[PDB]
Amino acid sequence: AHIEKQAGELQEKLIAVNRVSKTVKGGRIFSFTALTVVGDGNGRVGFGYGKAREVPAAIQKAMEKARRNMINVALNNGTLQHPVKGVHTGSRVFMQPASEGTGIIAGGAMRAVLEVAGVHNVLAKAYGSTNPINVVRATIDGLENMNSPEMVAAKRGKSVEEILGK
Amino acid sequence: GQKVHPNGIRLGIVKPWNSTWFANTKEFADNLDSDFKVRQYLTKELAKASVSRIVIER
Amino acid sequence: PVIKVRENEPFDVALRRFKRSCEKAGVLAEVRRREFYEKPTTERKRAKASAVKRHAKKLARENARRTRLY
Amino acid sequence: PRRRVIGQRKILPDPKFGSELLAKFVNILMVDGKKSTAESIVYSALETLAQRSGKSELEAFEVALENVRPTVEVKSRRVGGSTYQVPVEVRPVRRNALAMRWIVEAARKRGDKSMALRLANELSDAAENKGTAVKKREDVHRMAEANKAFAHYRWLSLRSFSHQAGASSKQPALGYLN
Amino acid sequence: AKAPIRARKRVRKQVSDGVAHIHASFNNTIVTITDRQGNALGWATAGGSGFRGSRKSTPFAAQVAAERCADAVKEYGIKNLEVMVKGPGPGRESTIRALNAAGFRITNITDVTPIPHNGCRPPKKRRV
Amino acid sequence: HTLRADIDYNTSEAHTTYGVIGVKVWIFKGEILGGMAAVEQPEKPAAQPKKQQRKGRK
Amino acid sequence: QDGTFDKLTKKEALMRTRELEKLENSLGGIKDMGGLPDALFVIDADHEHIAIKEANNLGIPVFAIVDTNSDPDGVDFVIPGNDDAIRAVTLYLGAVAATVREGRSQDLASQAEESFVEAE
RNA sequence: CUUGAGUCUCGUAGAGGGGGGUAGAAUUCCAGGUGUAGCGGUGAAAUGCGUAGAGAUCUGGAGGAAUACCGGUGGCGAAGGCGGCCCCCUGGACGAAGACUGACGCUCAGGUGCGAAAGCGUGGGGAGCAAACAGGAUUAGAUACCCUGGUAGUCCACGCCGUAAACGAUGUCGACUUGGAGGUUGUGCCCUUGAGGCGUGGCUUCCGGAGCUAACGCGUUAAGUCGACCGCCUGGGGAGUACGGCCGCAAGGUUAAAACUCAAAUGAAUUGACGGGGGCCCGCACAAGCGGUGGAGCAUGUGGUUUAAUUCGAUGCAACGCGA
RNA sequence: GGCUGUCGUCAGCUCGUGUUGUGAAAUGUUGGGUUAAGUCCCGCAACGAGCGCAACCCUUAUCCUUUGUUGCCAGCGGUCCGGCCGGGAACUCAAAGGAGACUGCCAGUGAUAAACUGGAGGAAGGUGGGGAUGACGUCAAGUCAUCAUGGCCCUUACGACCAGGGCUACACACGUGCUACAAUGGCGCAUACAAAGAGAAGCGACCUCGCGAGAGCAAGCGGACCUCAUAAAGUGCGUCGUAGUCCGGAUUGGAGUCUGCAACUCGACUCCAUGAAGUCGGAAUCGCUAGUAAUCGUGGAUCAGAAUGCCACGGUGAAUACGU
RNA sequence: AGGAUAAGUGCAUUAUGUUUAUGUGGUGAUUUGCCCUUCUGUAGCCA
Repeated sequence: AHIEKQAGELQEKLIAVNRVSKTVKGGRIFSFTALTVVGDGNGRVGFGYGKAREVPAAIQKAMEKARRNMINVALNNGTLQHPVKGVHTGSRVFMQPASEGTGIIAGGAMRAVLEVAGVHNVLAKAYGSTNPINVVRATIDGLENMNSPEMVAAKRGKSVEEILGK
Repeated sequence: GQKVHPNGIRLGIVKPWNSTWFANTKEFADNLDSDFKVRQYLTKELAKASVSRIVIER
Repeated sequence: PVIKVRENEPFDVALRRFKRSCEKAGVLAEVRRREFYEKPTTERKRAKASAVKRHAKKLARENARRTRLY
Repeated sequence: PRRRVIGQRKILPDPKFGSELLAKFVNILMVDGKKSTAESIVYSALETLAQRSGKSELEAFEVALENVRPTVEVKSRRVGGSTYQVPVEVRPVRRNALAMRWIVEAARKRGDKSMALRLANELSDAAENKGTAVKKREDVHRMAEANKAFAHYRWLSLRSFSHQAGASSKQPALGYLN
Repeated sequence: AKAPIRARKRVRKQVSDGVAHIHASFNNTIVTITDRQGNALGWATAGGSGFRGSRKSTPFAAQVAAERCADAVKEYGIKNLEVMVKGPGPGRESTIRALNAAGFRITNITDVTPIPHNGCRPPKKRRV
Repeated sequence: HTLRADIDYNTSEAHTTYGVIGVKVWIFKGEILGGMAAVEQPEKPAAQPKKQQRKGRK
Repeated sequence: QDGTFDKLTKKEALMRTRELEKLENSLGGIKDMGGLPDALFVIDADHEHIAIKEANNLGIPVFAIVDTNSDPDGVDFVIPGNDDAIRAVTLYLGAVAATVREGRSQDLASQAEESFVEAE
């Protein structure tokens, strides 16, 4: 029954909660749906939507789905090495290189999602849909446009990426 | 929220109850009120410990 | 529509349900349609549209055998 | 509806007979629940027919029970388009029971001095094709024999069937395609 | 909607044979018997005993129309028959069977159904 | 719809500052485990040292 | 199979037996086997979508036989072919071949010393 | 220069444009012959037409729109636009070899030019249908729904400001990116073996991969990868109106706004319910019957109505021989 | 709060969990065929398990089986020929172990198939007959009035003792049920067989009284012992013709009774004379598949006093189930 | 006599599957919305 990935650190970021209705066909039951984010400290594509009778059983379901069919991904230093504009499904987010002298600057549940992602110093404005369910894809799409450091000279910088497989 | 009658309509047809005594005729009423009273007052006296079932028998 | 000639395995009543295909095929197969010069391409002339449902019906005969419903 | 077909049950015999045509005649002659009178009502009737002619006790009974008796019935069905009918062939068991029912309603209002005289005269009257349910048998069979030219919602059913595999003819159907 | 069945009453031809013309629609049938020289020996229609609605065009009102007209042309002393058919309308088959069951031959069932070229505009005051 | 073996039931009723609370607690031990079982004999042949009073046989 | 499944209503027992048989016939693969398999052998694509669907989710490498109504992408190893009958399904995957029989001569120095009998 | 585009003869497809020619049959009418009562309309229906002889039918004349089925997801035109068939005058596109020119290219503010339809001036013309107007049917009515008479209109041609869902729905045009197949077509090859296959182009459409969307969907005709250069948007309602410039006999058209109101408005989709869109299923719920309440009288409850008060609780199925 | 009615025996709902989509959420829990059934053949992302349903369960049916009275009697005695009693155990018979029957078989049907129908022996075949038997849960559904209970009010009272009046009035309508309108029935005379159960302030043989119901006294009782109890319809014969009768018997005069100082309106039963409404009831409308439905009596719960009902029993005991 | 591909016996209402009146606005389900991990970390929030 599946392989799972782990981090040596705890994430229990509950982002949303909902309830399921059929309203006449068996009427309406007490069930909830839930969305929970499991990072790594440097990032994961870990996002899980699950559902059950009660809120606790529901979140723990959703926390399980945030670590199966998912793998961890990694980025050196608290910044991102590319000024790129991550888009995922109308929720569009921005990054530009920065200092360590600034840490996070963000609010709500977003400051908690960016800390595990490693893209919190580079944190620039979000636009399009910025309600909780889709705003939180920073650590997914913003780590699939990824750049990360491996060179010793800027003029060997494109040469060094070519010889990584040649 | 229909709440089917969860145990009353299920007893005595190889399903034991919390009383076992015999009475009949018109005095069944005098024995049942007395059995309620002893159920109410006796478990209150032994309430020092928790208790799992109660069976009174004549 | 009854047609002058007779059907296969024939009897003394001629009928169109066996050996007609072009008779009243756009002359009275119409319902309240007015005089038009381009509206039929999407109103009337649904041959691409109607061919699909027939194709789907030939597709399902293979697929019932393949699940072994027979 | 109905998840399954369900047939008739066993019916018990009566203390004066072992023949079925007699036991089924006393049964639908039963009113107030009391068959033990109806036993006599059947045998007192049959003796009066038998005095009218002595060749049999069954003379007028057997052809009345053919003549006031239907063969076919018509239901009315429509869920769109225009109004239609669907004829059905029915079981002997119900053909017989309409006929016996109609004989015992007609005879009890016939108003003669004995229930024995009333039934022998009302079977004598329908036997000769001039009693009271000859009209009812003739009208009901005419309507079912006639509505065989119709089918449930014919106008859309004629295209609907040939698209979903079916015939190009004109046929009656049980509330479906044709 | 029936012609004279009784003798001497109207002009007779007594030519043993005729042709019938059937105009089949979704709202009526007109069945009209004529002489082979081209003169009407009788007619009927499907409102000849008061069918109305859909029921006015169906096989059974088409049949009784054919049975009213076929009756009369036995006093005009006709015995044999031919038929012309005009429309993909209902009772177009029940009508043939009725002529032949009336005690006539129906060997030549000649489709001559006319073609309009759609020169008119049909009644619309609605969405369809 | 069970009607065989005793199975344990309680209706609590209690109040606190805001008003009344309650739990309906059905618990299920066994479908032939627990309770009585159906008796497996008549009481009529057993434990009878003399199979008659007279019965016409003396 | 010993006969030890009896009940005073025979219907409830024989009906459980027919449905037990369907479980035996459906599960017979993982049933006698020590755990999750080291490859997954999908013969059909055309109706048995699920067997490929779950192999990608457990990460277990796929050994695939694809037909001309299926793509050779998204599975790790292919036989180009057709999905039916013995035309590609054991004509390379049996003792008649040499390539399923020279892999197995490379098992005989890795986890075993002799195991070539077992396999076709 | 050709790697872009342009052009000659050769061939080919098509309802492009302008102008000519031509036949048969339903509705409609007249006439004569034959012939008698419904015909019509529709969901069902009535109003309508008809005994002054209708409806239908044989023969022969009248007349104008209209032209099937072939006709297809086809093809053509600049986009909207083009439809009986044929020719004359001529456009614009599609293929192929010989031959030529050789960035002559791309986009486009302004601009001039240009209509499906009705609106609309005059000329042509009127069989059927129709806003209006009447009358029927429907109903709380009935202007919607549905029908029947019935006119301008429809129907033709040009002409006046060219309206719109005036579209590869996707600006213009072009380069590049796994294909296969449908429709249907130049042409090489085939048993020309059935709208086919392969070779190589064609518009035009299904299907789906790399990539894209919020979803439908797109995918070699992009909504991909992009290019140049122009158009246009900044919440909704109120407004495609006002206001300004301009064109128009003349109603109008054209780009295109706020105070005020208001927290929304708006693209998509899940499941319930629901179709009067298509179809499937069940309970003695009907049927197949039989009997019962409702009607009599009584028993008993309910309300109505009454008095000091005739106590409530409950209101088809989920109240009324029930708490009580 | 506790508690329960509905959809419905819908034939589906839910618990844990994976997966597909960005997700809401689906999927399963949906299709075909089959069913009381998530039962069973086929099959797609559903997997595992529970609920509804199946089961254990009490009961019946023959039949085996034991007890042998407060039950029974083939032969036998006392004998009016009654298990009352000497006596007997073949026998029902009571309450219980249960046996037997499983859609298991065979055949048809059914997609191979679950299963339905037929077929047969037998007491009995449709998951043997009967009953138990009803999911999660919206419905702001209904009870604060069994009872629990806060916020929160009276506590010379929204408590409590005592009498009398009223729901049950009467105008009618309405729910339900009862018994009639017939003759399958009523009448007259003669004639028959139950099952079950209730009785410790009670009922109750005999007793004396009584038109009958009942009355007070009391042996007796614990209800298979004693009593309610003449069980009635039904059966036998004769009789009756749609006439309110040969059906129905309400009202009302007038007498007799019950629990209790006390029966007038509000209570119940007996009985004498006369005598009306009612001819199978319109709109509406339900229950029922067989011990049912119909119909007649019986007892009981309730119960100070009493039933037309309900509840359960036994008499006599039906048509049909194609079809949606 | 080509109305003779005889239906290519390839055929099935043949392309709008349509119509006989309606009935206001909001309202159900919780005050710990809490029971998976070292370091880089988390749901009021922590190793």
